[PDB]
Amino acid sequence: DLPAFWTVIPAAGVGSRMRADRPKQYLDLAGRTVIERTLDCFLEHPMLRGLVVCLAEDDPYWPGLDCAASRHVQRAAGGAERAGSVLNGLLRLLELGAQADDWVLVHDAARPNLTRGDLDRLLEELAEDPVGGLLAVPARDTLKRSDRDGRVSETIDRSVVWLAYTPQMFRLGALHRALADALVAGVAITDEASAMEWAGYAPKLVEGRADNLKITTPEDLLRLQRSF
Amino acid sequence: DLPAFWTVIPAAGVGSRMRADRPKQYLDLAGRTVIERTLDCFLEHPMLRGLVVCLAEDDPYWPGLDCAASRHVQRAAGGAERAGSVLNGLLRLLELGAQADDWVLVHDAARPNLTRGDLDRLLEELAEDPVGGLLAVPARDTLKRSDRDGRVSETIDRSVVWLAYTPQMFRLGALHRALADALVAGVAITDEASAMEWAGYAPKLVEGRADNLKITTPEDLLRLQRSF
Ligand SMILES: [K+]
Ligand SMILES: [K+]
Repeated sequence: DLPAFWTVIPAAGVGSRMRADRPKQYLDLAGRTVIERTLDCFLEHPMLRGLVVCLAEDDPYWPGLDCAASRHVQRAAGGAERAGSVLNGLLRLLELGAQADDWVLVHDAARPNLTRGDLDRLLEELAEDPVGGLLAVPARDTLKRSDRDGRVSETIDRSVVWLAYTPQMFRLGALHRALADALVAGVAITDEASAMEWAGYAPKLVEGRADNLKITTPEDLLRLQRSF
Repeated sequence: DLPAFWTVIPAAGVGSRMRADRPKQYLDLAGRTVIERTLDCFLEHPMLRGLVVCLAEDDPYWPGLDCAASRHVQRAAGGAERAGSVLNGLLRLLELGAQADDWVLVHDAARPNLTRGDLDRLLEELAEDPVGGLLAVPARDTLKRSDRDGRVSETIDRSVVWLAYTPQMFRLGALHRALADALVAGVAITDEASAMEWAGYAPKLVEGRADNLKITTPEDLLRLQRSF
């Protein structure tokens, strides 16, 4: 029995202007936008309590998508960076009736190839975890550490090294506290796990598929064009 | 003035049989095989002394390629693993007149998108280096170290972490000694740098392009289909 969960998709920091080199979340992926496909990975999950997309209030692409006119997609205002956008997302979840002990999944807007199997794996492996955790994949490339002069100082043992993916799954109140405090503290937050780790907690790694990739170059798009 | 150099392409470990899921080096990349495109990255370099491809003696795909009937492409027998194939490559270079102090570049058969700019950068930055070195790219993904129970123990500082690419450039005699000794010693050799590092030496990292990617899934092929 998978746990109930909320989803937050931080998708803000889009200009007010359309640009010829579009934001990655609005690139075409086999006939639909990246972000539309990302939302498809969650919207029909039977345990989804609600999904919030964090958007610039003047985002010019969003109002043209059918997910902008969906009762199943709620909206929160973007922040100054990902953490503030996620924080606004959590406040929105509380308006929708979320409780402090509810699971929240935060997922990259530009990871449209999340499979139901990986989603369910994350939910089931963390449902009783003390902290939560994240999808991650084993590092397969050879990893070298550089010394001060740009020479190899060691080859890192990559059998203990994992690439951090999303979703990342944490309880609402705990994540809110960690993100808010880390911002005040001046921490260089990357993902939600980085805030939880700064707060002292050790997230659990859950192995996912390597092809749950993030679109960071319009060229990454090519890798996924046959995935749907 | 770029240094003179030999090239070794380890390309062995191909079965005697053709297979429906071809060896990656014989996949089609925009109308030519991967390995043909890889060879194109070296063959017309004015400082190339000679190029050796290490192949299974019964490789069924190679004899159908025009590079199998080229005076500019020499051949060496594959070994039991990459290091032994490279060692056979070095012996072939010596037959072609290579000297122990000549630079040798070893490059992955399935990295067909090496640019002349990266090749020249490697050659010029290492021409006077005491050891040699390798192309490499900064790690961009968030890297987590796992503890014994699969929880995050730390987020690795990735600003000192590099992904090892090829070519890797070392002097012939030194590389021969390192590879041969590392095999006898039972070292888990990955690339040439791993053998040189086992022998004590610190290769120099030379920054290359991230899209000099290795084709490891027929899906990686999609990323490069518009690169030529
Ligand atoms: K955001
Ligand atoms: K080989």
